[PDB]
Amino acid sequence: IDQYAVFGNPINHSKSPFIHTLFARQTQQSMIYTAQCVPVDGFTEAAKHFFAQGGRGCNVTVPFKEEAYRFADRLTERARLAGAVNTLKKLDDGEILGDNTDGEGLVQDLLAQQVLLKGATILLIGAGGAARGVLKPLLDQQPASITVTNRTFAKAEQLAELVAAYGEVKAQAFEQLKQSYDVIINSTSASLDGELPAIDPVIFSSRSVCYDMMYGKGYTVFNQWARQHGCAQAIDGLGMLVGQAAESFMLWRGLRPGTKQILRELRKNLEG
Amino acid sequence: IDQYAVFGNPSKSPFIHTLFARQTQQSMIYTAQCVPDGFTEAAKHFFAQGGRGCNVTVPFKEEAYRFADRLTERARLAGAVNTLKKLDDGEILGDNTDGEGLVQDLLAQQVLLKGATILLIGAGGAARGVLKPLLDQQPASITVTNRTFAKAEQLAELVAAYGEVKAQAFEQLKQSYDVIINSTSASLDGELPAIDPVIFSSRSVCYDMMYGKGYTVFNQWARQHGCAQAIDGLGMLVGQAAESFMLWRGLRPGTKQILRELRKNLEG
Ligand SMILES: NC(=O)C1=CN([C@@H]2O[C@H](COP(=O)(O)OP(=O)(O)OC[C@H]3O[C@@H](n4cnc5c(N)ncnc54)[C@H](OP(=O)(O)O)[C@@H]3O)[C@@H](O)[C@H]2O)C=CC1
Repeated sequence: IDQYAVFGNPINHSKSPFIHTLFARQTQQSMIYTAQCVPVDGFTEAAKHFFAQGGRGCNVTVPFKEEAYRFADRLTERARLAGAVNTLKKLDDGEILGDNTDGEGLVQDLLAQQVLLKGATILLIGAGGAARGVLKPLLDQQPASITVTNRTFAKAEQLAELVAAYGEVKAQAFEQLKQSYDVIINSTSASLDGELPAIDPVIFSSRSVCYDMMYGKGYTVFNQWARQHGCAQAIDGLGMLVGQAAESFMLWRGLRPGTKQILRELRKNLEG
Repeated sequence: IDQYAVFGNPSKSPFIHTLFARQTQQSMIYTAQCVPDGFTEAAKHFFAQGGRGCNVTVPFKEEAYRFADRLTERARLAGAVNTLKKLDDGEILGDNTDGEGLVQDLLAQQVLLKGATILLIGAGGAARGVLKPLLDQQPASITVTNRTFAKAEQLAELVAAYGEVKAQAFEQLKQSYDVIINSTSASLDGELPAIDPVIFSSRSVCYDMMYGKGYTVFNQWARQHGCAQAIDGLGMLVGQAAESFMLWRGLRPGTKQILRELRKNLEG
């Protein structure tokens, strides 16, 4: 029985165990997955011992994604550009492969919502770690372009440079934005009372698809705002979560499981 | 879904309980939580959010003992708690399953404890936690020995009323026993307790709370004097886990399957 787990601190709000337990039951795999809380500076050592007792792979959440990045012998290209790792896997030869499934998780979620990125104009709001981790996979879907935006133009351009070798990626400050986009993806954080960054509503259109990485009961404040100006379809990041997990499950084992059932289940509990 | 966990500073419990979960088709999740502040705080919060029970690793077993609203006979005697359970009335029950795990492992290995002569090497927390359960099996006698005699004598007088129990220093041990149980740490430092191997006989059953790949240091030593059967503590670990699982779910899970899986992980 292969062992898998999720290392982080804290782990109280981790859906991974619940998620991967259901995938294993749907695809009947001889595996176990558990949540292991680890001391702020004990990930490296905690990780070493894990692969010793028969650990085949594991997810890494805050705040060990960067430390895991260094811990991995070889990193996938998507992980290299991401600068962080959320999925480790001990290969057959012995070494440990680092990877990041954020991007693909987003892409597979979009496809599930019947959103095609082929030849589309994409607007990525924000340029932090979340935004960084989704670029490459978005580009691979071959869109017309991807525009990265932040309040400060500086941080937006740097990010666009890093992935310039995979597609058409532009950068612009929020005050510059003056056109609509086919698909808007928000990676920024909003306050608990619903205050969003100062972005001109020109970005939205009647045919625009809006995807917000945040999720919760009903619609997110960002999606509600998109709908006030025309948004044709609003989606939250709950699918992305189930997606990225699904991608890790595929990586270790070799079969992508059905999220439909799981995503639905996670949402009922979320709405409860 | 019912939430369970294990609190500790550094475990196999999550793996172990998750398998019991599968086997018994129990809708529950078992996680490994960090211990900041203190256990008491983490614990209050844990049950305050819906947790139904948890395991406690060293050195929080004594603090878990105080955290419990009501203790079980075996927990009170052991002086420590490795298992906490929230009852239907909101009260938190504290119990200690280490001794029952040892006993069941021994019985599973076809070892007769009733009317047997036993030598318990050590007088720390591990020894104290297994005395009551051993005494309930009605052995002819239990000899508590420890490097520092005083502590062995104090432990023997503490449970004198529950059965035939006497203490002796290592130097005094000059006779063989039916069952020899090693509860000391000596092995961690790669050392053996200063005891004359005469204690081992060809009929002797040696049980070491320690476990690992191959035979333990203490058991290799027992084998150097023709013991009848040398056993490690892996069965104790799986056994204490199972008792806690029964305490929380009302059903008892199978230990063979799990014990064999863990054994495979140890052997490379
Ligand atoms: N395998 C593993 O990784 C794990 C194993 N365990 C088990 O749990 C138990 C926890 O120990 P616990 O009893 O609570 O610890 P304590 O410190 O409370 O007691 C240890 C006892 O062992 C005796 N002892 C220790 N070292 C020596 C030595 N070199 N020579 C002779 N006697 C010695 C001590 O005698 P004195 O009173 O004279 O000092 C003491 O009575 C251990 O026995 C261990 O087997 C626990 C966690 C991990």
